[PDB]
Amino acid sequence: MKLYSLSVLYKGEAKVVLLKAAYDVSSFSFFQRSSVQEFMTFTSQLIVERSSKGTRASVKEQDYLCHVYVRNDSLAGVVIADNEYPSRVAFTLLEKVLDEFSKQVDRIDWPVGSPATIHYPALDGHLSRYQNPREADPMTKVQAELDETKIILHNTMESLLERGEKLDDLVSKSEVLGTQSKAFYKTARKQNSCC
Amino acid sequence: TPQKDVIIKSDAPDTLLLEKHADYIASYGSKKDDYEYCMSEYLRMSGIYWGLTVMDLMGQLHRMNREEILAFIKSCQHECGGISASIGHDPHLLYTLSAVQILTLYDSINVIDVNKVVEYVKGLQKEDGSFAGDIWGEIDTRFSFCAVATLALLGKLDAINVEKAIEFVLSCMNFDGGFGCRPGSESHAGQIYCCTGFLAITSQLHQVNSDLLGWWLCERQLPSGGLNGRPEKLPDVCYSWWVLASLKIIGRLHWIDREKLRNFILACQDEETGGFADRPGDMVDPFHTLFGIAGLSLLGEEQIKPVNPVFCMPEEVLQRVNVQPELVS
Amino acid sequence: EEVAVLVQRVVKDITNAFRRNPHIDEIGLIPCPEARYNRSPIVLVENKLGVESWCVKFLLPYVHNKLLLYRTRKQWLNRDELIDVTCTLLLLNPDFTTAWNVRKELILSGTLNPIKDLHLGKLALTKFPKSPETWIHRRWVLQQLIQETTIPTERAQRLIQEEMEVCGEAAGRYPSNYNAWSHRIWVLQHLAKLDVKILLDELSSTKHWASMHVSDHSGFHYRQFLLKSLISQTVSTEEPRINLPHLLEEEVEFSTDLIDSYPGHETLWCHRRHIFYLQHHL
Ligand SMILES: *C/C=C(\C)CC/C=C(\C)CC/C=C(\C)CCC=C(C)C
Ligand SMILES: *C/C=C(\C)CC/C=C(\C)CCC=C(C)C
Repeated sequence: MKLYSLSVLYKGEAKVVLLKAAYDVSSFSFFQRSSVQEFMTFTSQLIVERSSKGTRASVKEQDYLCHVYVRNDSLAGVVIADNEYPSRVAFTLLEKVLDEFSKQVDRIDWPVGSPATIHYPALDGHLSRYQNPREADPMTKVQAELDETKIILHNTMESLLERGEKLDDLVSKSEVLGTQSKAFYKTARKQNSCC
Repeated sequence: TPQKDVIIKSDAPDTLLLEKHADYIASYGSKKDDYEYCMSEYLRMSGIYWGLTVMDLMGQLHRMNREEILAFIKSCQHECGGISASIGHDPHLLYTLSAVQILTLYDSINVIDVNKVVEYVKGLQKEDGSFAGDIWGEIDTRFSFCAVATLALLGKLDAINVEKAIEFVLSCMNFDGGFGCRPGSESHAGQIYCCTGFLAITSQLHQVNSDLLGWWLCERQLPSGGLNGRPEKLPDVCYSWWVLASLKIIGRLHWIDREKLRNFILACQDEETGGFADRPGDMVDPFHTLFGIAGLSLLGEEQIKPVNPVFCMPEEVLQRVNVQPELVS
Repeated sequence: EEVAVLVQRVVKDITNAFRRNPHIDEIGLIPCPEARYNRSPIVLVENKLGVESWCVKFLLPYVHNKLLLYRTRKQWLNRDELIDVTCTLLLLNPDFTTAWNVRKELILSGTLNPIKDLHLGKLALTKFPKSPETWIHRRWVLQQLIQETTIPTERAQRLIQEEMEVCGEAAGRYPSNYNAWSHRIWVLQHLAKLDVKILLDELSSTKHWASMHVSDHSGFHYRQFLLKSLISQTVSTEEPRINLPHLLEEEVEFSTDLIDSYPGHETLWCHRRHIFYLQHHL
């Protein structure tokens, strides 16, 4: 039961913009925390780049689970959790943030938003509170009209890409990922245990 | 959220690449990588065993350097009789079994002082009938298996206290019907293999509830078709040996889902390099390559030699040494 | 090459890193393609110890081959040198059984202090939290701390509580860490002798951990072990008698409260299923 990433984006026509994000890379190994955080940023953006307006989806990876909510007004919000964390509570958190986000930040600052320009300090407050769902608020108003079970599932994040689109060419080309993060993906040194 | 399990893709392999597997094992270690060698040298002897057995199962054992390996094994025997994982390393019951298994495949157990091996194994049994890994006294049910498996291949089972050895293993049986490493341990498919293999050798399969244990083992199969070792664990191809071999011993192999498991194992192949990974799309290694092939052989793959569920060796090899434990009909 | 002195420098950098900072939490690997000029690959930030990846391909086989030469009596090493090499060797590959066995001989000869090995394994279990041989060696070290020659001694409970911490942290780094929980169980059997008090404290503290790791069957088995051991001991400290059917009904309630909250996890299903077996057999 862990929450890794929680960010609010804006899907423009040209590019996808990062507005505000909250992270919790405490569970990971110390010297890898820097790289991991960059991947969760690179992931969240890539999900929105393949997500249509007014749709909910849950991209699944090995031991990691991403949940995306792109509204009609192209205001995207992505939460990244583990396999244990329930999807229903994930989308519930995504909704209560995107509603309080338009309340504090105007809609004209969205297409030209930036993590240093947008004023929203309520992300770290929620990410740390929604860690244990047995301690989160019981918003039944949101969950009532939340799930139509139209949440599209993906076995990997390859399903979002094209037919001949290689994910490795999306990692080493990205400007979000650092030079040590690009290597960290290539020099992943695929896991060994149970030998 | 869905159950923790893999999803087999359509472009995933669905055809047995028997030739590319032979090439992978043959060209393994050919690259002069000092780092990888040192990292895995602590179990190199067992690594040889995995490599040779999977080649023999495909009838390509001749592609391996017989002489060079036989020299390596003779160098790995120590004064106490035990065989180490590699030259210089300390002797251990694990690699003692691996070495004997290799020598049996090559029909050359005389390269090693057989009498000393028996003495080494005998001197690992405790008063409670348990067995230690080495002289440092680590107790595990794996060592109870490695002991009798070694002695059986040498025709020296009666050397140890058989009655007391069986007494200890049965004390490791949990209420769910499974076995652990020690009394009071969590049931583990790998540990179950050792104990069921032990009781098969010591002719005590009547002490096993085939229905209860077989039920526990069939619960390892996931919707993908793959098998795991414990509840809510990702499917693994190596467990397609540990589980299946146990089932075949207790006579409950027919309960398993043949085709779905087969399609999982084949999906863990590498179309480019060859060999098996633990899951489809991961790095391959000789370890998972053997148990992938061995698993298919148990399922009835006709392109692969029939493998003995107890010793994990080609049946024709165990026919020559007259060591084939009676299983549950 | 220059690797002979570039590496021999590192084994001192690591040894000196421990003298400088006794309170080191974890060790880790730092992604680094090539060496930095006159900068040791051993990076000490805060309480963390970092090893740049460029040196690993050189550092390990040097130390690896050095121990083997010592083991085969092809090259002599000082007992101080022997401790230093085995230390850096096991931080890179704790599964190397022989290196652990060498340290066993040092401990048994009186050269090495057993506590130093506990702390060594503790650090190794941060990068390799599931390493079998590490847990195996730990049991031998602990067994030597009882053979020095009813409720166990105060120093024993200090060691036991220390074992509960490392088994817990190793269980948090890797999901369903069998070897970690198996060691935690082994401790309660030989170090604690199934002490009724410690069993309860372990049952209480780990109740929260289970709620945050519902798919961890190894952790829930530990719960089963604690309960199953309490039944064996009970045939103040006499209240668990009436609490014995109460703890079992508390556990099945706690499990049901999780299945209703987090459906799908067969561990929770298997856990309750195992609890039923305990209630039916009394
Ligand atoms: C992930 C799987 C692991 C870590 C191994 C599981 C298997 C176990 C615990 C049993 C080990 C059996 C041994 C060592 C006997 C030798 C092996 C064969 C004869 C196949
Ligand atoms: C589990 C780790 C593995 C399988 C890597 C080590 C493999 C070997 C050592 C086998 C090499 C020897 C031959 C191919 C004969």
